[PDB]
Amino acid sequence: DALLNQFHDMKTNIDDDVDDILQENAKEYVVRAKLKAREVMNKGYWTGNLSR
DNA sequence: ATGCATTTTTATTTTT
Repeated sequence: DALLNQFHDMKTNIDDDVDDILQENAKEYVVRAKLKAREVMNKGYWTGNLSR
């Protein structure tokens, strides 16, 4: 009977739920790329300035 | 990050 509260909460909060998941995946993208760089760039001149 | 092009130093061949 109080279902309007559930729809109101969905309207209000899901903006931040999407923003959080985007932020988490963005951080994970950088972490994984920083690993993958050294995973393949190993012809032996590595300073790692790319990964910095 | 990986590589190529130019400059410099060197040991050897040759001329004087």
